[PDB]
Amino acid sequence: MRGLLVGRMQPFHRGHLQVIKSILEEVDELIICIGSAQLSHSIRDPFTAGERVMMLTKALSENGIPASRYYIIPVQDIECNALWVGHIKMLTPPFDRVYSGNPLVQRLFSEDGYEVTAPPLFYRDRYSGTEVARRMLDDGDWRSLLPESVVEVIDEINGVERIKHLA
Amino acid sequence: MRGLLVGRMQPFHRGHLQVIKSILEEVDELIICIGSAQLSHSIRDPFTAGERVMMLTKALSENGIPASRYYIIPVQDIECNALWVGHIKMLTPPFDRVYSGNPLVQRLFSEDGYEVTAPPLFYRDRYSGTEVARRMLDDGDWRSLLPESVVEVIDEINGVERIKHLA
Amino acid sequence: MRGLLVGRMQPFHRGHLQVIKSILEEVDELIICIGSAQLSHSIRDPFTAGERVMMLTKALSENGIPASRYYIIPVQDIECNALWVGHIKMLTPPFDRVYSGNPLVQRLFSEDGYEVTAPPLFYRDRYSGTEVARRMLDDGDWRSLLPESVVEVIDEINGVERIKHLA
Amino acid sequence: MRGLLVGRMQPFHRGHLQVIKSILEEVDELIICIGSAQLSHSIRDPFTAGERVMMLTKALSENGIPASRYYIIPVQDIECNALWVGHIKMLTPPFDRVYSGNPLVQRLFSEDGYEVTAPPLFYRDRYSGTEVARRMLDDGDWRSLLPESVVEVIDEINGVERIKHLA
Amino acid sequence: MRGLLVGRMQPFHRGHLQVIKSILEEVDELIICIGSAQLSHSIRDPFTAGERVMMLTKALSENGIPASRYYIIPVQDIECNALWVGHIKMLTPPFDRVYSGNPLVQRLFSEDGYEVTAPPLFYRDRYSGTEVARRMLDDGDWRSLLPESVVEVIDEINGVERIKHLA
Amino acid sequence: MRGLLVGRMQPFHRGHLQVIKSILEEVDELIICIGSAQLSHSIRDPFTAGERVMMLTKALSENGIPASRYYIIPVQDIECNALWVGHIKMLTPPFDRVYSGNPLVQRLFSEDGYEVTAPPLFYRDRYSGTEVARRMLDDGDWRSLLPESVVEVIDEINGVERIKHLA
Ligand SMILES: NC(=O)c1ccc[n+]([C@@H]2O[C@H](COP(=O)([O-])OP(=O)(O)OC[C@H]3O[C@@H](n4cnc5c(N)ncnc54)[C@H](O)[C@@H]3O)[C@@H](O)[C@H]2O)c1
Ligand SMILES: NC(=O)c1ccc[n+]([C@@H]2O[C@H](COP(=O)([O-])OP(=O)(O)OC[C@H]3O[C@@H](n4cnc5c(N)ncnc54)[C@H](O)[C@@H]3O)[C@@H](O)[C@H]2O)c1
Ligand SMILES: NC(=O)c1ccc[n+]([C@@H]2O[C@H](COP(=O)([O-])OP(=O)(O)OC[C@H]3O[C@@H](n4cnc5c(N)ncnc54)[C@H](O)[C@@H]3O)[C@@H](O)[C@H]2O)c1
Ligand SMILES: NC(=O)c1ccc[n+]([C@@H]2O[C@H](COP(=O)([O-])OP(=O)(O)OC[C@H]3O[C@@H](n4cnc5c(N)ncnc54)[C@H](O)[C@@H]3O)[C@@H](O)[C@H]2O)c1
Ligand SMILES: NC(=O)c1ccc[n+]([C@@H]2O[C@H](COP(=O)([O-])OP(=O)(O)OC[C@H]3O[C@@H](n4cnc5c(N)ncnc54)[C@H](O)[C@@H]3O)[C@@H](O)[C@H]2O)c1
Ligand SMILES: NC(=O)c1ccc[n+]([C@@H]2O[C@H](COP(=O)([O-])OP(=O)(O)OC[C@H]3O[C@@H](n4cnc5c(N)ncnc54)[C@H](O)[C@@H]3O)[C@@H](O)[C@H]2O)c1
Repeated sequence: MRGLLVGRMQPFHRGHLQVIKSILEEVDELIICIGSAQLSHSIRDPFTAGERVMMLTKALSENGIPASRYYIIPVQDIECNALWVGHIKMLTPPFDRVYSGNPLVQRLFSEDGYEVTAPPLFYRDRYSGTEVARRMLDDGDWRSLLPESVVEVIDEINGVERIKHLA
Repeated sequence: MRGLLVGRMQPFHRGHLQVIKSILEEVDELIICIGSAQLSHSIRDPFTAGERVMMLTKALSENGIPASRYYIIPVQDIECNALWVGHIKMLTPPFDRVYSGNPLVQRLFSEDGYEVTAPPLFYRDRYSGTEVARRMLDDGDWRSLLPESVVEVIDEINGVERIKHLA
Repeated sequence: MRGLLVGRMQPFHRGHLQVIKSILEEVDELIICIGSAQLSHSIRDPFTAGERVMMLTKALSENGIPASRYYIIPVQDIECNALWVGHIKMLTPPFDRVYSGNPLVQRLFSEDGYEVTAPPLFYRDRYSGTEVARRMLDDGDWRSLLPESVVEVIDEINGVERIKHLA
Repeated sequence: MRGLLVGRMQPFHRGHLQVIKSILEEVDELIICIGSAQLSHSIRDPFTAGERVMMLTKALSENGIPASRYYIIPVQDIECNALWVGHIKMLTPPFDRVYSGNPLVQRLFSEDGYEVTAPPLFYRDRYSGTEVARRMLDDGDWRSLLPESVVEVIDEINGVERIKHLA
Repeated sequence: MRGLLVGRMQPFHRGHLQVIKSILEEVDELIICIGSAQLSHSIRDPFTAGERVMMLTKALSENGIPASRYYIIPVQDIECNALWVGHIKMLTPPFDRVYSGNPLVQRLFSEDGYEVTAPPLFYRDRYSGTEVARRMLDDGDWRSLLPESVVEVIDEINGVERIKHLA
Repeated sequence: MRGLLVGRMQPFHRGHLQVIKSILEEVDELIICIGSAQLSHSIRDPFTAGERVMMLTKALSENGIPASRYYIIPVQDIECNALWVGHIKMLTPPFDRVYSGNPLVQRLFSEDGYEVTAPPLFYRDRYSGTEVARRMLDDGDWRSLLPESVVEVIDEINGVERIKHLA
């Protein structure tokens, strides 16, 4: 039983982590697709795919989630929403369930015959990339919304410095 | 210490496996980039990125190589050889050494200031994608050139049937 | 005498139909280019090129307009407005007149030396893709703005279900 | 019952015509996809999609085949063979059977669950685009391999002049 | 000592000219990259790369700035901000300093290890492409914001006519 | 009177230089388009657009040809030969004559209504990119086929080292 989770992870936060945990309770393995892998250096998508790979790797690992239980696959976007599901399938291992709270993602996979599950929201109020960026720019408390290992990486790559320079 | 290996893995064979083993002897982790991830269904590149992801996953895992010691990242090709190194860097975690026997790959990374190591050849005669395909088409003994788990996947996806239909 | 009409047809409505009728009064044949053929599953452009092909086919046919009097050619968009006219010319048969109410379309074809005619508006108030979608989402009376055969197709492909899920 | 035929039609010849006729005997309508629509001005693919649209239109029409029995849809190629079937589906109306003598085309549609029929060859010896071009360049008798209306178009666009200048 | 200036030059105005002059005071040569070279016919980016090439050529030349002191290189945009610096480097001669008031441009080149200088603003209030277009559309006094030779070109290509038709 | 010359300049050799000289005898200015600007690091196209920009700049300049008499514009290739002429026009200043010995280039511009001149060959035997590369790889006398300033650049960028590593 292999599930699939698609997210930009800009950046990978506690919301993303709790849901990945819920999913690992009902699936043997989880394919984690880092979407919009070609985007970076924008307030909405500031980190590169590679940097996001490190964030998930350290977070999941520091959280005791075995490496053999997931796959981290960067996926660039394409112009045709109609071929997007096939695009994912071409780049990933087989999967039976799709987890997403994104309407377009859910609809596209539904039309394709896949069972789509919208995981429960875990403090959508504070645990959102929008909020994380919003706090970084306004000197708010962003570190609280992210796993410690994710904060460490953002520190090592000078994430905040980058984001502020862009705003 | 993190190294980087780039290969099409069409398909992942014993040659690829032994070298990955040699590299794991001098590096803590290895980033395995499945190149030409957008190519499939051709005699030269018959399997999709996703199918190749399964091949490496089962092989490495069946060979007792811990999941935490490597990253499997599919990478599509781009039109400019000049930006290809940056393209890899954007999609991967940081790395210190590059392993490749491909002249273009070696040169591009050299020009970029990376130390490039050309791993020793392990029976280049039989352990080559060219040979594997050559034997599949001519009913030769291809199973011997591939890890058992890789043969199993090729069986489950009907690889041989596909390749023959294409030739 | 062959004219050219360019439109997204998202979806094909009574406005599009009346104008196609006006044009067939002064031209032997009409080339109908379904623009933005690569877009789908968005509130602005919900249907695929193929689905739109069916809409026009059934509508025009049900309206007694002979098949030999028009060509339905899907056309994807390109990044350079400067080459867009050439892009259309490359994919279509020769034509003498261009019909459009779109400023960019008109200007581009003018600069290219083509006579451009802005057909008269037929109830632009209700006969607009914006309005059709607006009514589908708010349970309004959309069926009235579309040819019956177009409503039938939207029913057979579950258009409304899709659009609502996206909003 | 709607079938699908995919071909470059470089140019549309008697071979293509007879097979389209055979197919119309067992299907209500035929979707004719002009593949490699982005290619032109090469010995292998000398005519543009638009020019090929005219060739099929005049040929089929001059042969008494009603316009309502087919769709002519230009289709550009894409880099991923894995998404090519979806690419066609996105741009065309629904279809039940696929006709092709091309191994890749057949395999791709098979893997996708479509019944694929390889139509019988009608003088593959002389009725091939390779041969048509071969004769045009060497002043051979090419006109015999093509429908009269197709010869007329090639004359009106100066096809032979173009091809020779390229060789 | 070779510097690099990146700008859309939509259109090339007095602001762009004064800064190019300031830069020529501390650098032997200046590489002038006309960015977004693939964009044209939009209120934000109305002129083609070629038209912009003429604007800079006449302006700089009419201003007595020797041709041997600069390079005018059109540069199309790419989807990955992460490879954009490499993209510029691939298309230009070597350079030591980067001049820009654009946050993204500055940040990207900084991350890449280049010294970035934000030239002083010269009447940013009136000397902006936004303002030039704003005045052209509202019959304002745009000619005052542009070098005379630039006005002449805009006259010869019917710039104002184009822009108004688009708005 | 402005002419247009299109060439890959891989690398810029004495053949390219003499012809540029012949053209400057009958035209006020020459637009020199460095084609295939996206290609590099291949035996056929080893240098980047930027490196080629330096080659032409030093060569032309060292040959006393005033900078104001030419434009050096890098041009990436596109997939549709049908839009290629428009692609060039979009990126360059206006021009009246086209100079090329390339059949495709000549044909495309002819079809577009431009007068095309095939300049006389100047020792096509030795003055060809094929030959230059052929000699670099086989330790032949390549320096003789290139302007001195071009040899200097190839030395400063380690051209020979690169090419050999690729072969
Ligand atoms: N190229 C295409 O045509 C196409 C079509 C569809 C989608 N996409 C891609 O999909 C990606 C977008 O993913 P996204 O916007 O959903 O990313 P995201 O990171 O914002 O969301 C990822 C997942 O996290 C969940 N999540 C976030 N915060 C949560 C919280 N506090 N509690 C519980 N769950 C929470 C969301 O519900 C979602 O399932 C992009 O890369 C996009 O480009 C591409
Ligand atoms: N897009 C670009 O501009 C660009 C530029 C360069 C390279 N690339 C990509 O690089 C990839 C090509 O990789 P490749 O051709 O080397 O793949 P490959 O699978 O043939 O080789 C991968 C590695 O395996 C090693 N290897 C294979 N058999 C071996 C054996 N028996 N013993 C020891 N070592 C062995 C090779 O030396 C090499 O380092 C493609 O995806 C290509 O497109 C892309
Ligand atoms: N790729 C490029 O560079 C580029 C440049 C220009 C245009 N395009 C394409 O052009 C297409 C846009 O076409 P559009 O926005 O006009 O589509 P549309 O469907 O909104 O309009 C199509 C036509 O219908 C007419 N029309 C609509 N309702 C009418 C009514 N009630 N009465 C009378 N006439 C009515 C419009 O005036 C227009 O001529 C897109 O595919 C766009 O991407 C592409
Ligand atoms: N983009 C992608 O990934 C991808 C993948 C597969 C195919 N394609 C496209 O498919 C198209 C290729 O089609 P093709 O090469 O088959 O074109 P073609 O014109 O050579 O052949 C078209 C059809 O005509 C039939 N035919 C030709 N001569 C005949 C004769 N004398 N008697 C009977 N039948 C005859 C062939 O069997 C075939 O089914 C291209 O556009 C190609 O790019 C694209
Ligand atoms: N493709 C990518 O990923 C990517 C990433 C970054 C940037 N870009 C490109 O960079 C280009 C954008 O350049 P831009 O928006 O800065 O162009 P612009 O023409 O608006 O500005 C160019 C320069 O002029 C200066 N300037 C303008 N008016 C001035 C005045 N009155 N006084 C002093 N200085 C003045 C600006 O500070 C800037 O350095 C685009 O082509 C964009 O696409 C591309
Ligand atoms: N993207 C497209 O669709 C498309 C279509 C056509 C051409 N192109 C581009 O055109 C470029 C190809 O140019 P090319 O192959 O001619 O480059 P090239 O450098 O080989 O030749 C350039 C010019 O030099 C001349 N020349 C070379 N040696 C000479 C000598 N000894 N004496 C006299 N004249 C000599 C040739 O006749 C030619 O006019 C490429 O960038 C190609 O991609 C692109």
